[PDB]
Amino acid sequence: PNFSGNWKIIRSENFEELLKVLGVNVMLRKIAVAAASKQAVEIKQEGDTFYIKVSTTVYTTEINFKVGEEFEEQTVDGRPCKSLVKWESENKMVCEQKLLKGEGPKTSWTKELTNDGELIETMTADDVVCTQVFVRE
Ligand SMILES: *C/C=C(C)/C=C/C=C(C)/C=C/C1=C(C)CCCC1(C)C
Repeated sequence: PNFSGNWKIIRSENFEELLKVLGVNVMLRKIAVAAASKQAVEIKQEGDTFYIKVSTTVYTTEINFKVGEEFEEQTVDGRPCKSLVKWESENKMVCEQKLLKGEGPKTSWTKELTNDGELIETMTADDVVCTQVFVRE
């Protein structure tokens, strides 16, 4: 597949429940939910190497990885982690994260290209899954 593109969010579900698992207090969860509704994802894919820029109104982050090679990033709530991305099918990748220090909930994310041209990203903390849907600009 080709994940490359400038993606804009059209749907964001269960994001508050995810942040609750992660210990975020109520008012910051609501503010974070409003932020998530302005999420944009810019992807440059070259083979199995990915350059991804995730951004809101006031913040932007870069995630660069090669499939199958360990790398460092942060959980959704900012804790540093070790990450490894594997394919699960032609069009979907899965990333498992392990905290660098301390412990916390089990976190992971997935990214998938649908046949309808949608990008579906999920983020998981233990039992709770946030699902986010994007379309190309
Ligand atoms: C392949 C796509 C990935 C790994 C995207 C992950 C998305 C995030 C880490 C999103 C984070 C946030 C917002 C969209 C808004 C509020 C602040 C965050 C960190 C919860």
